[PDB]
Amino acid sequence: NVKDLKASQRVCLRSDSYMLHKVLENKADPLVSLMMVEKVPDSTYDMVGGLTKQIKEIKEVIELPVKHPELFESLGIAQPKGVILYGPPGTGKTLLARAVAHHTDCKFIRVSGAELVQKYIGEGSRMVRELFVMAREHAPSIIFMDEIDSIGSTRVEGSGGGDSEVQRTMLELLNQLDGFETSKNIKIIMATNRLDILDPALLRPGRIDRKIEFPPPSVAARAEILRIHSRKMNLTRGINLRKVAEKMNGCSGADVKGVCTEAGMYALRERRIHVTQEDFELAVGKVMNKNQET
Amino acid sequence: FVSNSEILKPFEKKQEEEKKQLEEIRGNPLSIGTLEEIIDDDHAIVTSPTMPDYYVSILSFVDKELLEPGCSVLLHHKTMSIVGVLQDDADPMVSVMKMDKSPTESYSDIGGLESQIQEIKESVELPLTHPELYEEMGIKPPKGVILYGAPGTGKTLLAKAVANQTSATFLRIVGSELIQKYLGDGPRLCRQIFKVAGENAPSIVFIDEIDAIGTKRYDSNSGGEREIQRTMLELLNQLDGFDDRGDVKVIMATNKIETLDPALIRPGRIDRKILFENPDLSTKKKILGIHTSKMNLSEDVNLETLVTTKDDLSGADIQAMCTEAGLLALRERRMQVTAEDFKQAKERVMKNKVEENLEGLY
Amino acid sequence: APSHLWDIMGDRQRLGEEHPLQVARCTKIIKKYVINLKQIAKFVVGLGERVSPTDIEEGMRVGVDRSKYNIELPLPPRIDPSVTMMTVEEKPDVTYSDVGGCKDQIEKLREVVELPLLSPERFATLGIDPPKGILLYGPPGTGKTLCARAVANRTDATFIRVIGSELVQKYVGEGARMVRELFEMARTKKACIIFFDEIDAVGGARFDDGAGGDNEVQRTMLELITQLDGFDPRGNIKVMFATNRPNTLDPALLRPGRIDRKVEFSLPDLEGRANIFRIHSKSMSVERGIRWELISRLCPNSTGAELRSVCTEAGMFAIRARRKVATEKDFLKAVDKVISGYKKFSSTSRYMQYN
Amino acid sequence: KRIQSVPLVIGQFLEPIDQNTGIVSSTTGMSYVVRILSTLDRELLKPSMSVALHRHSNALVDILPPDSDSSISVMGENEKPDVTYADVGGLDMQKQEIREAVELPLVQADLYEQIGIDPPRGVLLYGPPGTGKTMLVKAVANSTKAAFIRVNGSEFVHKYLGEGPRMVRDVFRLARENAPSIIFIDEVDSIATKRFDAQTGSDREVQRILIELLTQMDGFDQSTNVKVIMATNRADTLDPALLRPGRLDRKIEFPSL
Amino acid sequence: LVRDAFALAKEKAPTIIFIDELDAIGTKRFDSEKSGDREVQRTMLELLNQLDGFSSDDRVKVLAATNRVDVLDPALLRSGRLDRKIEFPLPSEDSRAQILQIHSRKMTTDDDINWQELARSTDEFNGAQLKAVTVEAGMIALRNGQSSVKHEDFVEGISEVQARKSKSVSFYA
Amino acid sequence: VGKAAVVKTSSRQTVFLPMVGLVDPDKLKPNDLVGVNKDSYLILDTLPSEFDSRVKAMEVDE
Amino acid sequence: DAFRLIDTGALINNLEPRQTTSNTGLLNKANIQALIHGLNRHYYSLNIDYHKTAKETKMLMNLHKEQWQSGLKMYDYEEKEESNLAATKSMVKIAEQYSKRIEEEKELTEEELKTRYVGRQDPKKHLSETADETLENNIVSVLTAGVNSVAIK
Amino acid sequence: REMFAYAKEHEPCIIFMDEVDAIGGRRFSEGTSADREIQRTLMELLTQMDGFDNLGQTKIIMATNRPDTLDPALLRPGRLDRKVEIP
Repeated sequence: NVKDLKASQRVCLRSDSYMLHKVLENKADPLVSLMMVEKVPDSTYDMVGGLTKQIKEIKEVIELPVKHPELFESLGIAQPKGVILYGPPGTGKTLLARAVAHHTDCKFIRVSGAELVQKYIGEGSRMVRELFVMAREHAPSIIFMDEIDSIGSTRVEGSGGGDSEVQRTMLELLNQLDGFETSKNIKIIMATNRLDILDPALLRPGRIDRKIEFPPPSVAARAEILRIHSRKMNLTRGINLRKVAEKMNGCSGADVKGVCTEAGMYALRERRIHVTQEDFELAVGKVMNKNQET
Repeated sequence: FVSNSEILKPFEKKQEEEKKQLEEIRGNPLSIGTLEEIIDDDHAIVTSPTMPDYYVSILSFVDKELLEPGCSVLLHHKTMSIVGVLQDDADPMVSVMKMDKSPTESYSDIGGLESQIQEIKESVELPLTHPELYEEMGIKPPKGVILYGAPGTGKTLLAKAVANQTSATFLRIVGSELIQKYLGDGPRLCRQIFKVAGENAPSIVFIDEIDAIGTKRYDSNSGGEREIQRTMLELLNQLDGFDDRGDVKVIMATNKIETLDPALIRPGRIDRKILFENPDLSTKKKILGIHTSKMNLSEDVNLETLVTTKDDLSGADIQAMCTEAGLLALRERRMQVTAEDFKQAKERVMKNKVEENLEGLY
Repeated sequence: APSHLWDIMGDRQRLGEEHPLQVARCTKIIKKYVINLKQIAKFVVGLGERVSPTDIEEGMRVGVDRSKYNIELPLPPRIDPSVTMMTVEEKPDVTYSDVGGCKDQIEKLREVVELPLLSPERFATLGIDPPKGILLYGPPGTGKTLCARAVANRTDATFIRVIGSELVQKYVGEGARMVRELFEMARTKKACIIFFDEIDAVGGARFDDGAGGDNEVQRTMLELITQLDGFDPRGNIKVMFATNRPNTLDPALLRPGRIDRKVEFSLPDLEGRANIFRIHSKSMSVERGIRWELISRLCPNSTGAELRSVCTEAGMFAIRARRKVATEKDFLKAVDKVISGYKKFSSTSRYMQYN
Repeated sequence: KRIQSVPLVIGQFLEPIDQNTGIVSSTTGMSYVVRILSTLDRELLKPSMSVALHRHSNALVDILPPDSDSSISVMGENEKPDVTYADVGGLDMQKQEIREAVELPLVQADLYEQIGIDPPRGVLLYGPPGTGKTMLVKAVANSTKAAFIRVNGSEFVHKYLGEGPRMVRDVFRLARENAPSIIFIDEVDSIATKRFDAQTGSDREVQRILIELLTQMDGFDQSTNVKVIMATNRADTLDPALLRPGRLDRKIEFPSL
Repeated sequence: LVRDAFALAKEKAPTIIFIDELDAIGTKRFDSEKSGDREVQRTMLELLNQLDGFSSDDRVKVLAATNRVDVLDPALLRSGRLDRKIEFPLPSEDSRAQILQIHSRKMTTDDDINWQELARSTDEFNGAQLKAVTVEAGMIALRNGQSSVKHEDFVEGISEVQARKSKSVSFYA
Repeated sequence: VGKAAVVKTSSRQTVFLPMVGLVDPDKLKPNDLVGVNKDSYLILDTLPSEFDSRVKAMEVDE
Repeated sequence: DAFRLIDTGALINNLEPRQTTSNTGLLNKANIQALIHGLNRHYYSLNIDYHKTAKETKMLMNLHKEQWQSGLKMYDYEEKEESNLAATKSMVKIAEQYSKRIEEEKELTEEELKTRYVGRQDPKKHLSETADETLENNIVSVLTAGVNSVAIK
Repeated sequence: REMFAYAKEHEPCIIFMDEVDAIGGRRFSEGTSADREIQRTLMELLTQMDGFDNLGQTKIIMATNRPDTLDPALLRPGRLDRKVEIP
């Protein structure tokens, strides 16, 4: 019967009389060209070192009202619209957004600009607001804007162009959920390199109620980042984790794993599965040259 | 007994016989298509998404008044006959994005504009809800209003509360979505918005944050210098190219209407100019009392102190200090927010972005 | 309701195979007809049973049978035009007497447009050529389109509305097709009216350097001029060009051969602005004994858009000021409101003329 | 079993639905939902596995062997022993990063398992137009005597739309099936773009090629045998999603100046 | 289109091809922004290739009509494409007198009009501006109820503002 | 080898056929549009004095 | 498929469902499945059966039953082996690997008395696939030995 | 791909190109108006010279009004080795 039929359901259409047979499956979550939606990601707090001071900050700011929506509602504080984290690019701040959705059982959704330009009739302006309408069907997850910052694998650290136009466009729609549905399940977390990327319009940041500063990588910060990924094999405790981080100058979180790759590079030439103290001095010397080159 | 047997019995029997005749029309050999043109001979040419050509007659239940070019009719697989008129197949899928039915808004959050609120009510809310006002006196109601002022005054919230009283569909338009650059395409999207408003006739047309391209300010969608001419003049050609007495009311709003084309203003359609100003200290207690109604305040916290501290602030800045002061006590797990959090919130939010003029005393 | 009035004929015109013809266009006529299908397939057929040898013409859609190709019924040409099918309206709103006052703009248009259509034999005595095109630009806000719709009412024929942004399409080269769609219906439907709206977005001379992607705009007028005056002087209906930027147009567009009668709207004087309040005095509420000539004298020279706003705003004072009808006191308040209050933008007032 | 015999239709598996029932994609361009022959099983096939179909009913019959079109099918050695790496010198700066992201995993794949470091799956070649080359890339396959597959960027799009994504899955698949291979794609910039994809739209979709390049790249490159090499030009526009560590790692620019 | 245009010059050898607005198709557009268009120059290369092909038997002669010489492809002129460059300046006194007389042959006048005086009343008018003289001359006698068009109707019809007249500009004096 | 003509249908399908006696090899031209059968796709009708077509806009005015 | 005109099939014409195999059309599937019940016109009731005489019976048995082996005897045995000489030694060796390679994959699921690799259909996969392989080896063993046997010095 | 495929069976001879102003452009994206099919034409011409097939016997004659409109990848050595001016 038609009572069990609904939209976005793959069914079996007879090839003889052209009639409906039965229901096969539903429509997959990814749509259009590439749709990346990750529910309960693999990013945790134990895999990200040195940000413990910053992790405690984003836990009571971002994660706290999202995991417990009844706090700000009972205490009389309005629901936070969005939170931006500014700091040095390339440190992998996107992994922090994936860690919040992991503990809150939310979905990690990226907004890509490659699909903002597509060939359709009447849907050209929809793709900007499509990810906002679809997010209502993705449950109260957290939306992260893709390609707004450089984690070291990407480009375009920031701009005052259409990249910042889509940011304030989706945040403006947050007041619509309170006007029509009278409930706002959507919260957007973003990361930029500088504060000038945002558009100084609509005086005061009513769209972003919390501005969190990202600490630059330091000796004590990169020490815990290394130790997580440092050991794929035998290591010794005679080497200092702070001495290795002291040699790195301005190396972001992604560049710390470069030392881990160079730690096994010299061990691969000798076909040795152990790393002695002579390899640590040679590993840091190659990374300092690779960071300054290109 | 006598009437029920000669009415209810043949009615239910005839409806079952009409469905049996649909097997040769609406039966399994059924397809769709796109209507092109109609001729007085009761024949038309319809093209399906597979791009065929079908020239056939017109069946029952539908006349030619409902058949319009560009719509989607219903076809047949074998006899290939046109069944009847139908709506857009799968629909445009535009339901609630910039439009809705009855948004929830009140006059408390927009308070302080009451001097300029009576201007938009008499020109919009009064003629739409009470049409007998201008009909008995014969006067012509204002066909539109223009909105100008500093942001944060509740520009969108001003017309949002009026839409709830009119009990009609409230349309909105983004300034950046019409100037989108594909190839041209600027004027093409503008016609589709006003065309939907003509069929159902909501009698409400509003545009939020008119931008287009003043100078650049875009990357992905630019449009060049030719987009400025085809966009800003397209909104003019809607009021200038059609004469609608009592139905379509176009309302335009943005931050600055001075840099806009004086032709885009279209004088004589908009007879009312509404200016926006920040609310005074008398109306701040109404907005502050709503957000603090569910908030736990200490004994040393006074509502009259926070209002006096606020100087040249918008409506969102009142709830911002309550949000900032609420998060300070939430991190420390406190029931009643201490007065120290309110003091640190009103002082910090006051000066954040621009502390100094950076040069001279001005 | 008419369920059974149709299916009775369903055993002849439906069950049998006649109508399901494949629509296709004929190319060469040998008197063998070479016809190209919409699927890009070519073939040759002859005449039909009821087909006349003079009906089939070159460049015309001819429906052929899908199984065994044969000519059965001819079809009207140019099935591709779609958007232009919605440009035809009927029974407009603004009448001939809705234009405030009687001035030279009304008398000059009716003689070059309404006169040859209503009385085609008047100019045939002298054996002259009536002007094909006209010119209406003027400053905005003067009711330019209000005077153009007054002519369409007296004509009682097909009115073609052409928007300046309609010529520019989303495909390169499609703009040239949109021009031929306008002049093709002129031969199909005789004695109609076409009206251009804001040709400044298309019409103009942009020269060459400085853009590199704007050459698509100038190619539309060069086709529009060819379709207007080509190698063959083909034309019937009158043509109306209207835009708010006359100085930025093509300097050749203002030359004779297309537009003959040139009528530019001017700011109404004390005598011109007096009839604006008189035509609006029949509407709304006017107190007995009020002289509108004194109200128009206090108002300086401005566009007609602000003149109609005075009578409209005058009725708005009665609600706030607690008045029954519109009095003289509320008329003076409209002078400080509609004029003195709006002196910040919201007007042209010799703003856009050349630059 | 002998009813179908020779008259079979080439097809490719898509997704499983029901027991002995699955949907496939025929080379004709019409996807039908049919059943699976009782002698076969859903576990005996793969999502990228090719199957045989009936002429009319297009029912699944037999599982095709690991072979397909892939434009011109190359076994990996055609007149390869010609030029060596010594013919073009001065590449020691560039070749040092190539040998560690190509030659080493092609010979001994257990060295990367002992170091616990993820070896780079893909390889890119940067630099302005006119880089020459077409020597060292072939020289690696010549010196190691391994399999080599060369598919140009314009060869991924078949004359039919639906065949495009079916041929892309076959390029990465044929390399892993028989022997360690090397996938070379010359001028792939016509597919991978930065937010201009399909030149602000073209034809109908045209994006079916880029979807399979991103999806199939993560599915393969496991045993650390086949590697992907793509040489492009400088448009100053590149796909950051391809550059993510979970897909492609090695990025090598030509030592200009 | 261009390929099939000269294809009809094969079956029928002595034909005539006319191209209106030669400036409509051509450009350079390399250095500056937008990278040109190339949806135009395609059909321009056909004009160069076809005239250098089986054509140029001097039965293919084409009449090229354009507005100005300013914007054009410098490669459009060759001994195998276009030879004689025919300039069309504004008609002279005796040239305008004969043009104005022909357009008035279908009208009704008193034969008192001397076109030698009207030829000097017309100052640098093209062929289209001369045709508008006889059109407006008939409209003046039509609105006034005149049975014939006298010599004063031609002078009144020519006179109109246009130009720089009705100056709101300063200076003058 | 033998004389044989290869035809390419307007549906983009290549059909091989032996030399038909109704036409001559000198009359048959490559890349030419000739009348073909709907079923056998054999060459029957000759060239109707037109290479391809006039496309859309063409003036036959004398 | 044949055709029989029913003329008027409305009421009281004649009874088709008598002769043989009538009342077909179960559900929507009949033949091509598009005809279903009504078929062409008023249910012409397609039925076709064949027949064979005494001469046609002995003709087909001596000509074509499955394949034609008649007319010559010892060539079909030798030529099948001669063309397969290099193939038989190869096919015995090639199929020898694929026989155990299947036995070395699915069979390892069921080993102990309890569950280890969770075999479900795996023990039945290698049984049915290698059932004919063990049979074909015994067939070619007798054919290769039989042709070279039977006298011929 | 055709002209270089027929060059082996029909002998290398000479292949001629007549007035190509199009494929040699960088073609920044305005939407390109369906001309993306021309982009793969340029890619095929560039990969052919650098292809592993045997070449050098077949001569490619490419004439144009001005050289700058041609692809700078072609003008550089490795593909077009001969620039002959006719002043």
